[PDB]
Amino acid sequence: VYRNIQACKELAQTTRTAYGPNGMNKMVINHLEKLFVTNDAATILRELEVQHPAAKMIVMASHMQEQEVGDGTNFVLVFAGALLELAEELLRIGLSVSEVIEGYEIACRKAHEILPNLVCCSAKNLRDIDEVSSLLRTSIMSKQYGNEVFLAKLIAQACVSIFPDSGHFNVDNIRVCKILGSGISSSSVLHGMVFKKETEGDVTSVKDAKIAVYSCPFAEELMNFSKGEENLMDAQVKAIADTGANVVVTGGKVADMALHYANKYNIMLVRLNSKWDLRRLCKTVGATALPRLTPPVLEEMGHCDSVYLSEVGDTQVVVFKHEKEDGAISTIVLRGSTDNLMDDIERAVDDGVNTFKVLTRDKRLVPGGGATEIELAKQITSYGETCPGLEQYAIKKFAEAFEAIPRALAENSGVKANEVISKLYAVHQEGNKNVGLDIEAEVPAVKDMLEAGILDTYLGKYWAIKLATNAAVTVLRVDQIIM
Amino acid sequence: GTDSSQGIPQLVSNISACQVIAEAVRTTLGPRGMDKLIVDGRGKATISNDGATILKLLDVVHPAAKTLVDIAKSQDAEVGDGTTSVTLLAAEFLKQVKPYVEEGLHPQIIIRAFRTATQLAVNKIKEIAVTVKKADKVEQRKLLEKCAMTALSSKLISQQKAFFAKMVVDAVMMLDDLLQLKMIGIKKVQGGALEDSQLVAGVAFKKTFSYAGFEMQPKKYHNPKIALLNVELELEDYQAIVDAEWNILYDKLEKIHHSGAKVVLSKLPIGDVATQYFADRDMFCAGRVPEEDLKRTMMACGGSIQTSVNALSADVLGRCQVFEETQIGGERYNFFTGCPKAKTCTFILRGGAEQFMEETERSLHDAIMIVRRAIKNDSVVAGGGAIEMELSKYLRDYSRTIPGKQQLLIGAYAKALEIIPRQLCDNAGFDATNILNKLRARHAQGGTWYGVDINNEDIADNFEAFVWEPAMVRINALTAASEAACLIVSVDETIKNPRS
Amino acid sequence: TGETIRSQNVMAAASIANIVKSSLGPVGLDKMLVDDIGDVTITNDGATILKLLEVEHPAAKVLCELADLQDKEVGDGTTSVVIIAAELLKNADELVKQKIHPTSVISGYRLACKEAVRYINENLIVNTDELGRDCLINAAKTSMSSKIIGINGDFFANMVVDAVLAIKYTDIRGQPRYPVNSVNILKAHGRSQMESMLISGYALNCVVGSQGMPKRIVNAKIACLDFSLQKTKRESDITKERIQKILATGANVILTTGGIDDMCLKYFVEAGAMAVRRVLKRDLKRIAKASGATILSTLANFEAAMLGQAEEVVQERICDDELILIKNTKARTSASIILRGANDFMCDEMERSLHDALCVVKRVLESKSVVPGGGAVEAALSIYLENYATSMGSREQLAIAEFARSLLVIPNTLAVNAAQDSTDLVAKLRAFHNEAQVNPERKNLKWIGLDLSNGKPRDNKQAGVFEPTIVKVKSLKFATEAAITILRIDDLIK
Amino acid sequence: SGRKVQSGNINAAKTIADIIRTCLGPKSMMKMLLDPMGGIVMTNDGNAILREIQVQHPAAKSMIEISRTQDEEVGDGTTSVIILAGEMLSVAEHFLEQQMHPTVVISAYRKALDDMISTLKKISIPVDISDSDMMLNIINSSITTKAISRWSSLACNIALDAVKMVQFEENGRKEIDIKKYARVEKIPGGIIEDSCVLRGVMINKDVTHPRMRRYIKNPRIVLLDSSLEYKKGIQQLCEDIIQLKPDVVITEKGISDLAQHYLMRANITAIRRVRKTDNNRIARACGARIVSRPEELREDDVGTGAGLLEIKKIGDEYFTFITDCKDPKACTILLRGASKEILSEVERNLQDAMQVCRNVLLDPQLVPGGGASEMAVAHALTEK
Ligand SMILES: Nc1ncnc2c1ncn2[C@@H]1O[C@H](COP(=O)(O)OP(=O)(O)O)[C@@H](O)[C@H]1O
Ligand SMILES: Nc1ncnc2c1ncn2[C@@H]1O[C@H](COP(=O)(O)OP(=O)(O)O)[C@@H](O)[C@H]1O
Ligand SMILES: Nc1ncnc2c1ncn2[C@@H]1O[C@H](COP(=O)(O)OP(=O)(O)O)[C@@H](O)[C@H]1O
Ligand SMILES: Nc1ncnc2c1ncn2[C@@H]1O[C@H](COP(=O)(O)OP(=O)(O)O)[C@@H](O)[C@H]1O
Repeated sequence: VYRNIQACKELAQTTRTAYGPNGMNKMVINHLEKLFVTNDAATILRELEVQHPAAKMIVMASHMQEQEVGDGTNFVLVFAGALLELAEELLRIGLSVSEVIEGYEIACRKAHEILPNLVCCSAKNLRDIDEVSSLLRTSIMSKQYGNEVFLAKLIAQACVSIFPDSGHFNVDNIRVCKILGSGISSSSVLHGMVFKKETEGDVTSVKDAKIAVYSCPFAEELMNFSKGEENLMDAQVKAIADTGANVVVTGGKVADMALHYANKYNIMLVRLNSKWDLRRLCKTVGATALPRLTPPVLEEMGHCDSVYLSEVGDTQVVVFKHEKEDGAISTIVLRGSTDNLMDDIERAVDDGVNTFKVLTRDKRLVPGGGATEIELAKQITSYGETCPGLEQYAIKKFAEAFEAIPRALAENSGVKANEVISKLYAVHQEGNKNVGLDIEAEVPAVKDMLEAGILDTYLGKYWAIKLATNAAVTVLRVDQIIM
Repeated sequence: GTDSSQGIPQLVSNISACQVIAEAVRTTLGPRGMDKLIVDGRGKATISNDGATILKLLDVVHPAAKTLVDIAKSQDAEVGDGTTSVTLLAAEFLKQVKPYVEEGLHPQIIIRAFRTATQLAVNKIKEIAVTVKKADKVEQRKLLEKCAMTALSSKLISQQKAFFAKMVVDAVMMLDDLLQLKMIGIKKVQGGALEDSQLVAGVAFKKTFSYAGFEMQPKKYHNPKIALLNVELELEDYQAIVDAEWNILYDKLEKIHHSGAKVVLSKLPIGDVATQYFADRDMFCAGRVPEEDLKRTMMACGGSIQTSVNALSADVLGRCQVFEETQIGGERYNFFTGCPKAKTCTFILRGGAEQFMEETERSLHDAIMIVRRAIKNDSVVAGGGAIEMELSKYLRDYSRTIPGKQQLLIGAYAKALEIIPRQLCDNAGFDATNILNKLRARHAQGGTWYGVDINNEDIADNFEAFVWEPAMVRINALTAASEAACLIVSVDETIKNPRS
Repeated sequence: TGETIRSQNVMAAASIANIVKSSLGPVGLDKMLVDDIGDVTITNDGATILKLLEVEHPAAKVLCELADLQDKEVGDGTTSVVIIAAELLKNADELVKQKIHPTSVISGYRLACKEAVRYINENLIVNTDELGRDCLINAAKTSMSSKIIGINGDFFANMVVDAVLAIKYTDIRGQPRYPVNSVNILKAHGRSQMESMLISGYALNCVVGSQGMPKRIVNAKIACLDFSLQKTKRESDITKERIQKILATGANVILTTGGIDDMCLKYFVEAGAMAVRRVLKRDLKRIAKASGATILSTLANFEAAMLGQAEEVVQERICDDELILIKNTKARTSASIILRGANDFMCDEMERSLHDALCVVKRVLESKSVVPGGGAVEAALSIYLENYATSMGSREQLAIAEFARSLLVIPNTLAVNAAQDSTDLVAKLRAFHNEAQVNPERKNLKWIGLDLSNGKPRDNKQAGVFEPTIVKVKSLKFATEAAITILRIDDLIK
Repeated sequence: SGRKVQSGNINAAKTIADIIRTCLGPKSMMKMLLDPMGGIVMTNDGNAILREIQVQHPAAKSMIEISRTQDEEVGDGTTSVIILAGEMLSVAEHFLEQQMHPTVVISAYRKALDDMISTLKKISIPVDISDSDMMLNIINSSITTKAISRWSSLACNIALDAVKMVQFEENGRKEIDIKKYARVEKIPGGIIEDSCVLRGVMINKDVTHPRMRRYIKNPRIVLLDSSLEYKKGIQQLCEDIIQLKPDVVITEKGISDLAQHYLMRANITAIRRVRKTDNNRIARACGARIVSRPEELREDDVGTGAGLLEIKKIGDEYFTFITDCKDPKACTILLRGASKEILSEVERNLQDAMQVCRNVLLDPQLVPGGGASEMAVAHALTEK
């Protein structure tokens, strides 16, 4: 069993450092030989060729946590790693695995009811852009750098507060579009799906339009052949331009003859269609892909509202806004020096918007920065003495497992871990729950988060603790398999 | 590998890789640095002096090397002046901070110290930069050319350099529309002298066997426009093919007057053996033309493009001012000057000695780059590793004030800033340490604008030596170098995913 | 494999330093020193380590020889001089790796030392005047700190500073030379240590010498003997004749060290003598030299005016006994300190603290020129020499700069051995001394030492950690000489 | 190396502690000794285990030496000392790998030691002194589980009488005790019940021909290291001895019959071929003095000792009885039996109980054994 615990320890260690706002970003090369630099732990786990079946269980637990809450994945990883370390030392003491399992389950049950007793909930509602953005600050603060958080929070919140209707939100509604070039400050909030285009024969004031989707991207005898090709192409463009079609998209490049025939129908020619854009268009307007030119029909055709060229961002873009709901889709324009940092910002925006979605169904906020972890550790380790028997060891180890989060959050910030843990635990008796770990000072000092506004969601913490405990338990109940 | 694991060992490996990549461009710093030979496989050895060219053609495979090369290339693309400086400075940062890494200095502390030091340096530069733009540079340009000939001072071209400087800046002033290096191109011609080198506001291309067919063209023609043809020009069914060939040959002459083009261009070979056949056509032709000439003609004169055999258009003979074809060094050269958008200036590299192409392309190109960069910006600082010394002194003085980890790191940053003048005086070939010591002394006590002199190998006041560099470009270079160093420092793992 | 015998020498010196590096400071870790016979030795001070370390390299031989001769010169500083020399050698090797000839480095080092001694001589401290007592008492308290007697340490410091300064024994050529053995311990049973009071004279806790001894004596003569006055079968029976003969010469208070006499009660009243057995040899020798007397075994024949004088002998209830208070002697040597409590067994740590406080106070009073400890001098010298090297302008800039940087190894090792973040402590010390130069009004911010207790920068002249100027100056001289000598021995190939 | 040497030292400590970790308690397991000849030894005592085994690490040698020095100072507990030292040095591994200095660990250990001392002195149950009841209770507690269970009825009262024979009244109330000054008389033969006690020094050496006034009603012993010769032509030393008029003068050289007559002329009894471990206890029990320098010779050269001398040849061997000594600090204890294989162990455990008694004079306290005290102090620290 120690082999499984060792494998899980290694996999937790490889992503332990990326935890917290000062996470050390790693270099990532995938099988098609790119070169990323990313601090997002879920991204690291994606490109890790994890083969050990024991660590696969923790990876699946992390995926479930992300699939349901969208944040705290690395918390699940590090918590499971600490739990397995302490379970391993308990086993080395001589305790049976069953007793450790029972103690862990009892401790998790205790923590789940202790947790809702230390909540300082949301202020009034998802509205009041400034306040709610202040709530959404910590996630983006941690996931990407701590500098441009003040602007990224406003950018990511102004877009999501657009449609707080009936208390229902969807992550896919808030889309992100890439526009390279200027710095991040030039980014803003826009409405409706956006990408590039080529031609300029576009009409701005458009009623419910008609989208054509192209799934497949584009001496007398020579003259007669040229005439035949020209007439066939003209027949095809007439056949695709029938039924009052107004906009056409294709995944290929432009042709002078093709754009000329499109413009002679007063139709713009849109090109540069990405491998991912067609499905998004089909789901957003209820359209379909047409393989060849010869089968166009009115029924197999989706509907947009407005199409025009926007010069925002020092470049020409197309807009497909005001869908059936007329406000459902809400994009975010991003500006950056290259595309490598574009992905980091989009992951930060996603890790903010999903926290907002979680907050929609739960207004409870919990003091982050290690405050809740140390509080839970103190509560559980105090409860441990009240429970005699063989489960006290496992309960105490569960408390020490909660102790690991501020430890990592400090040691990956250039601060002595033991010193800050001791100071935090000592202060936490009198300087109660709302105190946590300060990042700014190089000296191991502590700072209150209720004043500093460093908070994280209750539901995320609850689900992460539950899933991490379940993963540790289900990986402790395995004997071996031939490998 | 060798200890590519969590934390310290991988940072050490990355620092070593950055040192290796900087060593490949270490000695090319300075206007008269060393030179490198690179063979491109099949056997076309490449010889070049500029660092950015060397970096662009390297074979970097290491991730740290790649993530330094991309920063260097981005710096070059954003501003063309100063690429080997940022890589060298960043590698010096990494090498100076390396002996502090294995002692447990957490790399986040190094990142914070580097960022605050860079902010301090950028702030300090603004209090030293001096505006000189208005001081007789556009009108009464004597100061401009006085800064200009510095690229050719104390050389064999010392007597004649004033002529070239004044004349190229005359060309620059009348073409002040954000000039580019590609669209201001020079051409070399065999024979002649250096004093009589001249600049035609256009192109200068020699006519070869496959370049131009007909000679003695109507030079004094005031509407010559290029016609881009894309078909050949030169010359059971065993007789059908003969008939078809004769018909094609007869049809090739349908563009003589029906199309009405004085100059015709083609990408297919042209035969000068049939010059008299082309003499019947009695018009100029172009073939096997380079892409530079094509683009200069398009954005200068605006020649038409033809695809069909009888492609007729109204742009075949549009409005272009003058046509020029004058023999240069006993050989006729084609000059497509006189254009409505003639933002072109091709320089005749006249000279008997043929091996001077490297000399002229290293001298005049740098001179015009300095002129353009001085014109664009307003405020400059003393160069030759002078501003680096001032920044190092200021940072060293400020570091002693702050208590804590950042003190040693800012001191190491200031020490690392000294490598630019050291490398300059090393490439110049003189004893670096003596120059550095004299510079540090006289620069901490005496003045703030002393650098290295490449001629006499002694300290000098580069301010009155008219060695100007814009404050903005130096600030950007320093920021880019510091950010590249920080990006390297912040990385501690690589993930491979080799096959499956 | 190696490439330069210079490198081999510098690595040998570095290894020798690293052997003794961790023991620098009062909280240095111990070292085990085992020989071939299997015997073991425990040690803390670097002098003992180097005096018996089994070295093997000629460069190490030279370095240890210089350390030993420095020890024979002044004493403390062997570990510091070795560490500094090793740091200079490492930095000079790094310099010569950059194509700087070692002769320029040597000249730069010599200039740096010559300037450093001048800087020290202009920024030392001579506060050990007759008006400087707060510094001395604070030094005594700090040396008496980190103990359960710290609360009582204030009274002990007050009682010891005046005790040592009042007993200052002048010398032949006119310098204050306090003898450490003049101060004597005196155990006491009963009341705890929180009621101790200074006694200006020695009083052995023993049998009562006599009962007729007056409280104050106008004229007394110490007639010290060793034999016991007893009857047997200048006098064959040593009870009367020689006693009266010495009394005729002027002997008032006969210091009978031997056994008691059976008819000396009358002599103790008519003459006023005393009889105390098993007197400590050091105590009796000091009480004789406190009055200019010498020990006399017999009285066969010096007796006229050579015997010492006693001015007052208090006979009352002291220490729950009838003590003999032989005080107010001729020379400034007679004193004794009460050691309250129950015995000398449970007060061993506090009496050892008393001895070490006495040692530090006598070190401070001697060599009136003193400098702060805790690495303040090293940081101040580094700050000075960084400016000096730039002001030089020759080719010795780098040599002097590396000499300045190398001096910071002393506070660095002090901070490491104190279990603190060494870089932060040295940086804080360096920053405090920066303001001593840039700011012309913060002149009295120069002796910021290293407080090893809390591991934070601390004003040290107020604290009281002190070092003789001669020790630092001469240790710097020897470190420079050793570095130069090793750095010269380079042009070899092997 | 740095902390590598610390880890090596404590690893040697651990690997030497668990060697004897199993051989304590009333159910100690046996150990195997395999000398490089083929012999095999049964052993329960960890002290002999460490003594016979050979080690190469200086740390292990130092710990073995400290275990020994504890053995001959206080008696038992060597296995417990080794086990405890190994355990603390093993649990220091976790902190020494925290990159945290040994000095703070040392300070924490010292604080823990002080608190453990306090909580032991708090939890200790009192016992009475000079009372046979709980003295025999302690005999049942600790003096048992040894080879004495068959002979406890005699060991108990032997120790209980022996408690008042080695007292020094120097600085307080009978707080000083010395260990070798008890006159041990181990002789096989006869029944074990013949073992008894006597107040005085018991000397196994005697004069060859006791045809002289050996016993006097007030022995004033004088010690001398000089050798007695025929005469001056040394009777001069005897003549000088006559000056103070003693009755017994102890030497360390042989005496002849004519020398015997020359001595009895001065009426002084000398002894020969005696041991220093006998001469020192004779002087201690008699308060005599040794001096031969004529200048120092005074009335102090004679110190009165015993008050009754007797010689008995029990089983045709020359005993010497010196009873009613001036100082009852070196007095006779008698041992009888057949073989010295167990009586030595019973003796040593009895003086262990003697040390128990003297500490009871200092602190009449007992700590609950069987791990009770250990867990009590562990709880005290953990709650503290
Ligand atoms: N400014 C801050 N100071 C201290 N702790 C912070 C700060 N910002 C975020 N944190 C903590 O760092 C953690 C980051 O979680 P994160 O690594 O983003 O999880 P995931 O990557 O799975 O979304 C949060 O739980 C939060 O408590
Ligand atoms: N005449 C000169 N005198 C002193 N320094 C010079 C001179 N010309 C150029 N330099 C130095 O060369 C440096 C730039 O050279 P280099 O980096 O090789 O070219 P580039 O900047 O185009 O990459 C500048 O820092 C400048 O100080
Ligand atoms: N109270 C104190 N606080 C800080 N440092 C001290 C103190 N006492 C002594 N030191 C340090 O001890 C060092 C000298 O002792 P050391 O040279 O180790 O003695 P030795 O030469 O006998 O080995 C000095 O550098 C001084 O800084
Ligand atoms: N009958 C008993 N029941 C439980 N524990 C006992 C008993 N007898 C002795 N012990 C334990 O044995 C320990 C001491 O034995 P040990 O140290 O091996 O003997 P020694 O001190 O001679 O080496 C004590 O801690 C005591 O608690």
